[PDB]
Amino acid sequence: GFVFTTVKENPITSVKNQNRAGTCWCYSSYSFLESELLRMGKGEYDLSEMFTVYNTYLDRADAAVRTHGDVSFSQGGSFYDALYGMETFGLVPEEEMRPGMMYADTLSNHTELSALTDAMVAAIAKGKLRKLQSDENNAMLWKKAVAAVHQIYLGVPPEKFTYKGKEYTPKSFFESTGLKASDYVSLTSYTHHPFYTQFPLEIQDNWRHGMSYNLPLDEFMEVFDNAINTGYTIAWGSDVSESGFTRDGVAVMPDDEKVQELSSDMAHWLKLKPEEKKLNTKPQPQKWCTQAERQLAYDNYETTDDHGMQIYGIAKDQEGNEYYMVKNSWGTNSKYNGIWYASKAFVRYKTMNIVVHKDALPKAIKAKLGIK
Amino acid sequence: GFVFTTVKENPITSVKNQNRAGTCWCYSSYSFLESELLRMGKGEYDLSEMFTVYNTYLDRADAAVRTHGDVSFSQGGSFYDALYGMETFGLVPEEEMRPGMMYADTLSNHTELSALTDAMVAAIAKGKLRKLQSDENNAMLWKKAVAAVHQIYLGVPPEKFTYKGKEYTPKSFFESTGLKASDYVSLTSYTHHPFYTQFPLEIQDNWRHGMSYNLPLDEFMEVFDNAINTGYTIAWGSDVSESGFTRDGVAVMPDDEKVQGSDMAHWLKLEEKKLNTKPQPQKWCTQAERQLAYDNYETTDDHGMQIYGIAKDQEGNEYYMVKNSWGTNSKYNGIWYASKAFVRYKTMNIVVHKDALPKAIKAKLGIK
Amino acid sequence: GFVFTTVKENPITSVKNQNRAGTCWCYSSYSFLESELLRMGKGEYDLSEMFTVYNTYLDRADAAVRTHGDVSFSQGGSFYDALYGMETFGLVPEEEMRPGMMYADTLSNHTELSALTDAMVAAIAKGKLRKLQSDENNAMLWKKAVAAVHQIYLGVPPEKFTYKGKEYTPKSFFESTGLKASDYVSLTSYTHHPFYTQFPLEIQDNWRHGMSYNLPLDEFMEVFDNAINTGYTIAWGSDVSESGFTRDGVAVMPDDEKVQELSGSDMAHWLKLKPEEKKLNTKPQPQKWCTQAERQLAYDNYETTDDHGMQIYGIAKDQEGNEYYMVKNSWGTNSKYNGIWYASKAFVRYKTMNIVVHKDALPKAIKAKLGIK
Amino acid sequence: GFVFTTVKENPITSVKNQNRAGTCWCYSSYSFLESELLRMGKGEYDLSEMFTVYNTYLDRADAAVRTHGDVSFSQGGSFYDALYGMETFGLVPEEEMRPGMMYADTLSNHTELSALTDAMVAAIAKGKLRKLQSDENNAMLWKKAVAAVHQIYLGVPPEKFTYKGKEYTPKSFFESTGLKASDYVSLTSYTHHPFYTQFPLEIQDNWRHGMSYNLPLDEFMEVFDNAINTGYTIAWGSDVSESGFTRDGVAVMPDDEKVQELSGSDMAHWLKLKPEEKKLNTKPQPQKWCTQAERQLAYDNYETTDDHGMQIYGIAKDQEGNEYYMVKNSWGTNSKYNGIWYASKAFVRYKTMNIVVHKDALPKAIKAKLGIK
Amino acid sequence: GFVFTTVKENPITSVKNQNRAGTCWCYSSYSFLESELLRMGKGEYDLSEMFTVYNTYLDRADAAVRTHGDVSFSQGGSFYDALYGMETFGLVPEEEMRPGMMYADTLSNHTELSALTDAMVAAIAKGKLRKLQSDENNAMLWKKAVAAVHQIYLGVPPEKFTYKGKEYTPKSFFESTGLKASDYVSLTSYTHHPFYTQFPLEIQDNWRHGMSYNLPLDEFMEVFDNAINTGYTIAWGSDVSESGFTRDGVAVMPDDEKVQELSGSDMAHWLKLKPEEKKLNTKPQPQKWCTQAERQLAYDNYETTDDHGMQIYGIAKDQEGNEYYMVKNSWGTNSKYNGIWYASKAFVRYKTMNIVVHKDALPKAIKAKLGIK
Ligand SMILES: *CC(=O)[C@H](CCCNC(=N)N)NC(=O)CN
Ligand SMILES: *CC(=O)[C@H](CCCNC(=N)N)NC(=O)CN
Ligand SMILES: *CC(=O)[C@H](CCCNC(=N)N)NC(=O)CN
Ligand SMILES: *CC(=O)[C@H](CCCNC(=N)N)NC(=O)CN
Ligand SMILES: *CC(=O)[C@H](CCCNC(=N)N)NC(=O)CN
Ligand SMILES: [K+]
Ligand SMILES: [K+]
Ligand SMILES: [K+]
Ligand SMILES: [K+]
Ligand SMILES: [K+]
Ligand SMILES: [K+]
Ligand SMILES: [K+]
Ligand SMILES: [K+]
Ligand SMILES: [K+]
Ligand SMILES: [K+]
Repeated sequence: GFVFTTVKENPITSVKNQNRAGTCWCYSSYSFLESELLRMGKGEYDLSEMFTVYNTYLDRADAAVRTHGDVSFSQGGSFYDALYGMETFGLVPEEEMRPGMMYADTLSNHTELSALTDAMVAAIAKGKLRKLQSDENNAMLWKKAVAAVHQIYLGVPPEKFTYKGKEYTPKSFFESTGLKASDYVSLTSYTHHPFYTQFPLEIQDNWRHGMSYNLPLDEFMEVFDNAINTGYTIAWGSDVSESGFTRDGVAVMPDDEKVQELSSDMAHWLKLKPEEKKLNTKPQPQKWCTQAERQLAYDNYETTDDHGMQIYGIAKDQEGNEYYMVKNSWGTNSKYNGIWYASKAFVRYKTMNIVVHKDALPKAIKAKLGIK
Repeated sequence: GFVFTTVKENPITSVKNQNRAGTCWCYSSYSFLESELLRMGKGEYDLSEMFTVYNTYLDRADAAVRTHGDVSFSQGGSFYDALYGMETFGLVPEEEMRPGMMYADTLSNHTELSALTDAMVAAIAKGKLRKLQSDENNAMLWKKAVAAVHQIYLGVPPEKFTYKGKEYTPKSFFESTGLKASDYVSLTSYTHHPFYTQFPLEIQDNWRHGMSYNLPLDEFMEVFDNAINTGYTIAWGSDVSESGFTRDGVAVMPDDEKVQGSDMAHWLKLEEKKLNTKPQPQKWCTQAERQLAYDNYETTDDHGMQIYGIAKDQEGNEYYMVKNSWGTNSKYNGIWYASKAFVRYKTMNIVVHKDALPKAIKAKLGIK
Repeated sequence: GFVFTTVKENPITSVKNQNRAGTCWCYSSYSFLESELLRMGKGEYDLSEMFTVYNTYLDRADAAVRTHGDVSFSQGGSFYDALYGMETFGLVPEEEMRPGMMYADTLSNHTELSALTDAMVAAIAKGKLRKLQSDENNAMLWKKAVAAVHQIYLGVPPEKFTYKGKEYTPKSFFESTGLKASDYVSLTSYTHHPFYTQFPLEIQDNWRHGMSYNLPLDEFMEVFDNAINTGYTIAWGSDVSESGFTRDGVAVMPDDEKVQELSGSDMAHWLKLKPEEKKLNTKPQPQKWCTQAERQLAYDNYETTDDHGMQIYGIAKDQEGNEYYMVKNSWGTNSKYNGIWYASKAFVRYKTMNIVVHKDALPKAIKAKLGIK
Repeated sequence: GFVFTTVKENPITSVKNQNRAGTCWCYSSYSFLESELLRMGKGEYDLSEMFTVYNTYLDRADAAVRTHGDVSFSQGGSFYDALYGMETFGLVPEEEMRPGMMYADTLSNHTELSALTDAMVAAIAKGKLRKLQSDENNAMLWKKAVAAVHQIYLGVPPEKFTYKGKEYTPKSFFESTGLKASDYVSLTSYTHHPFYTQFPLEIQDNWRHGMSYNLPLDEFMEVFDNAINTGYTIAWGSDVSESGFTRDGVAVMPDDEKVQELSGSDMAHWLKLKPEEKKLNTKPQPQKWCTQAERQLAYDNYETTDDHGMQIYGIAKDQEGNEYYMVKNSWGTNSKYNGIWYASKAFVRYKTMNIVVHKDALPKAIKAKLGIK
Repeated sequence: GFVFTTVKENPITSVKNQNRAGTCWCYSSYSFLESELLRMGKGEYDLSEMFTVYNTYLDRADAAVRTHGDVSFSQGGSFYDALYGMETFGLVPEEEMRPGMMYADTLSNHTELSALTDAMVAAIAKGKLRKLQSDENNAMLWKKAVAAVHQIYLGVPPEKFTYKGKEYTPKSFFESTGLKASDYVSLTSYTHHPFYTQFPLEIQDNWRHGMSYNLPLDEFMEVFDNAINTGYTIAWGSDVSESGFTRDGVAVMPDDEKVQELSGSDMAHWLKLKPEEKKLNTKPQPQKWCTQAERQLAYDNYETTDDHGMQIYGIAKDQEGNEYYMVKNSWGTNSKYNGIWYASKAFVRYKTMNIVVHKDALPKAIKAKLGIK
């Protein structure tokens, strides 16, 4: 089995549960922003994902209609959706818009909401309508309909609310946190664009076309360690549709060839049970990908924008392999109570993009990117 | 051409315009009920079709979901939808829910509303959802969604309103009119059910399964003349997808063989035959010929109108005076002249007041 | 009828014919770039649209696959596709890749090419494949397949060629022209984004997400006249799906109410009248001058769409003094004005999606508000 | 368990692996033709299936387009595809076109190739195109596209190559083998056509409409034994979608009623016993010996379909004396008998679609009834 | 206009009317066979197309099911369907199974029949059924269903009937005519197969895969004249989806370029004329004479398809001396020439798919090249 030893970890809030909704982009973004508020001495917060999820879906519906269905309308999103959201829509506390409150639950189940809203947006964006209807103030009626249905399943967004004795608006509550979207940068590492430049990742949930700074793979991984070692956390967008990512709290990238030599020869090893191979159950030699191997997986669909999480610490196993400590959003009913251990080889290979505070960047990388 | 002379006509209200919506079932029903209020001495009314159209669509959406998509969800309806509606939802005046007020118009355009609501109802009724969501009061969330979207395109139904100095609710306003749904009967004429019995017509817009009394074709047509001659009007549901039904205010059933100076080989390769422009010999259908057209899709539940009078042409042919709901931009300002032969052949069903029925027919149907 | 008188127009090349392909974005871009070369004293050029169209489709196929089918794969494009293309792929003269040369024609017919490549891109982008195949050099095989099929219908791109005695590559030929993509800016006018900022237009053929500067409508229209009056031309991307845009060389925006008032007919007889008798698009009529909000509504409700790309190169007036922009289309010369269109300023104000001009065509005050040095 | 003893078997080449491609028709045909070359004293050969697979798919795409989609375009084929192929295209050694060489593999994976080419052929054969494009030499452009995509995934067919010191073309290399397609006949056994006549089997992969001689079922089975006993092998096209065809190297046709009686349990208790305790396909059991009508019903009601192509090369017996045919499969050697299957004579009698043998493998009397010299 | 003068014509029966059914293949085949019976001194016959149509559709449904939907199930057919039909099913006179008798008509309207049977065959051939049901005699139940529905719309086929005082069966009535399918050959002219060989045309309605002899185009046309001049008629399967094939009884192949050269207008004045003004199909014009390659291109690129079946029975000339073939159509007599068409020799040379003639209609030299006794 695995025996992990924490090397360094930074403060995080409690593990949340997105339940039956594709809102990991918002839950991980808020785990990140809440750790940012803790680091900035602002205290512990519990931000409402349903508020940002609600406003993001309305903008995504508008994008689908403007592009006549090219922008897909689904539940996913990005870290930039939350950074854009707090500046544009603001923030509200968790108590003002809880998950499941409209259908007598305490956890999200957006299957019916999507079934209706996907059908509505498609009837407009991909239909035969030549002129969409509007009221005397040139307000579109279909936007009212999509907003009305979203409010029925997610709740009504508060215009004013009281939090710890003071009255706020979503905008004024965001201002009280002191957060600035300009303090955060998105980073990635690919070769189909020149290094040290900005490009929008060609993924479906990046329909806002948010930019990311492009770094070489080795410098990309240094930002991870530099952020954790200097007290920062990382918003981690990664591929999790791999055999190494298990339900038992670990994400590893084992070298299948090296494990076969330490065992049975190559012929007998290839007919040993998965329980007998122990590829994802014990510390194994990791495969350290090159920049080209990382690019191939992104080109050939083996690395997709699957899941958003938060990296907040570094740990080691009994054999000395290094891991990143990951805060998931699937509740606490797992081996490590909602915490995952992702090996550095896995993160190097399957990371789509990350968001960190600017001051988490090493001085040399800041200069190469032109960030003051 | 045609030269029509009114033989008798009964009071009607102004010609309305359903415009770009399949809501003729409600517009013709209200033309009928407004003539009924005039006949009963209640004065002139302008009832809101959009109020009943709104509530009918919510019930039709529920019917589609309960039957998992068997009941089709579309814009059409029946005279019974209005009779059931006034008893269940009530009535409001036209001013309280006008057509097009939500998209800066004065006439209906429900194409976008249908595009949205058809997609929503289908996602529930014909989708893969195994458990529909509900709130703490067991109210369905999808019904809230479908109702909210209808209100955005049709308007909010009034809970209270003031009409001619008095405050009303939709229910109390209906009660002030004195209308009773039990005073009205639906009549049809087909042979796939026994005569003088009741059966629900097997048509898509009769999803409420309203009953109709079955009469022989000759006795069926006697109700038409007796109703007009005793001062009543008729809610007329008929097939209008015929070559004889023209946009120029006439509906005729000409005998193609009898009209044929051109030989048969020249006639079958000839608008030039002046078939719908002058008085022609009519095809007087038998009961079996009427039944075949209903069985083979040639007679379908197309359109709802109001018959309010009888007229003659220059040659003495009898016509029924029809009040359509397509506005007044036609040859007779929204009025149609339907020959008795056309009505005999293409009528789906009619609704009249009980007292418009002859006494002998009333007894055969068992109507007190 | 119409009688037009040129007020001022700037030099253009011959009218081209895109024929049966949705490549107006490239033909108008090159009509624009060729006028830029004439203005810069470089002479007359005939740049190959098929070269840029070929390389653009390979990038669009890649965009469709990376976004798993979100980016639609179709024939359209944008002015930025050509501006990006000349910097990335270069330029070749018309003779090196002519339209229709592969199927024994002289004009484009890309219907069969699209039928195949649309089916190919969809099989990859929207299929069930879990791992796309690659060779020993990590090159994707599907990109080789899509590139090979495009070459069979469009031709092989030249690596080297000789033009007027000198040997070139596509890159070195572009460098010999002196064109710079940084000299050109995209402009638009909408209110769903703040004025004097940059945003990518939310249209399907802008899959590269090229930015456009947002201007108020009146300052936006000032760029048109200042560009023409100072000797520049305009790459004009506009909606042409209007009743006022006719096949007879005019694009007008008539006020239906004012024309109805100045005729004996009333509202009832007019709404059931013969369009030949309304003379709405056949003689000078009072124009409908849209507000900023009316322009925004048409873009919001699908009445203003990214339909067609053309070139504005002059200003003209009719017999009544109404001003028009002179438009060079790419539908050949078999029209009333030999491939030239006259679009009234009211039509351009209402139906323009975006334009591309040289930076120096901007008035100095507008340059300052946009932060363009 | 099963214990097999060879009665007679004829020389075969090594077991191949078709991997993730529906190319069993070509791998079995080449196992058959290679045994023919050994029998004819020509030595051991390793013919390239990918060469014949490449050329066959181009002909199948042409057939699909000519019939506007009636001929399905899929990976399958028939023994006649290979016999026709060697006469028309020729033969090349394995080294000149290996499987997987284009996507850095050593075994075939044609899933992506099919995804593209199925989409391309359907866009032409089942689309709305009214006139397909052609070049100056009347060569169809879509055929160029389908060929180019196949070469990207399968490799370039060699025009010339050197094999064991001699230079060949695909045609001249085929001529050096001495093989003749006229030496081989297709045989089947059905009643919806008269016996001792020729008819093309009404199966999808027989889009070339190759003929088969129709024999009574008993005389059909006599050809099997006579071919093996006189030193010939058989190209065996058969249904393998049966419970009796197992992954453990056996293909049996057990009589469910007799096996139930042979166990102590009655009809009720037997029908609620687990399959491990049923032992239907794990030990020798009484076989179901079908009639001609029972064989016809299974072909008529979809229970016998053209699933798989293999090679029968020997006869074996089990511990109880039951006779089996020794089958060379093309799924590699990672099975109980290293890629070899044992198919009981009852299974072969029941589930055989058709066979191909050399003319001289036919008994003289059967050869006379068919009119074969 | 056209003024035609008959050069020679052979006896034919009355013009029939297929009405709303795709049964031209059977009506033209029986017009052909009836002229053969007149030529052989057997008298005039009126054979029932609905009898052969009924039995052909049952076989085509079986073909669709056996090929799991590859063979399309539609109303069309071929001349070989009737030649095969009379040998297999026999012949009955028109009176025993008339068109429309089942739905109170006198002419065919098979739209509803097709709607039902297309859905039935597709539910079997392209469905998910793994085992089709059969009765105690191994007869397929779906074949009973498809046959029952065909009888409801077409009528019950007679087992016995009385004709001119004698009682017949469908088989014995066919024998009384003396017709032999072996007396007739199918001919075509294409280059994707070797000349003077037999191949089945790759067309959807040739699902029986009937063979045709391949002739060079010039020798192919010699059979036309030799058959007519020696007293025979021709079963003519041709493409009729051309601008030259008009509803006014003519089928021409005018050279658009050559007519403009003899026209008074220039190239620019001609390409801007009204169709009625450019008199392409209304007056005798110079014809376009195709090469063998041009004929092949039209078959390859979908411009020549197996559209219509007719009968050629004579040769005629126009006022200017151009040669035409006299064609007996099956669209009734309500046309300019009462159901007769005049097809120029250039049209027949270009748009003919295949023909069927009696063996003795072939020239002696051509008969020898094909190896026909
Ligand atoms: C991690 C998560 O919950 C969402 C799931 C979205 C699923 N949507 C579709 N498959 N169409 N993932 C993301 O938001 C990734 N950015
Ligand atoms: C009254 C009216 O106009 C409708 C037309 C709409 C029909 N559309 C559909 N059924 N989908 N006709 C009726 O309501 C017939 N009673
Ligand atoms: C004007 C032109 O040729 C293209 C046509 C695009 C057609 N697109 C589709 N049929 N899906 N228009 C543009 O490129 C506009 N940017
Ligand atoms: C045995 C083999 O590899 C092929 C598989 C063809 C599968 N085809 C489709 N799923 N469409 N089988 C044959 O070639 C049978 N003759
Ligand atoms: C000439 C004729 O009647 C048929 C047309 C039927 C074809 N219809 C469809 N394929 N849907 N033509 C032929 O039979 C030519 N073989
Ligand atoms: K929270
Ligand atoms: K993955
Ligand atoms: K009203
Ligand atoms: K009708
Ligand atoms: K050019
Ligand atoms: K438009
Ligand atoms: K091999
Ligand atoms: K089977
Ligand atoms: K006949
Ligand atoms: K044609």
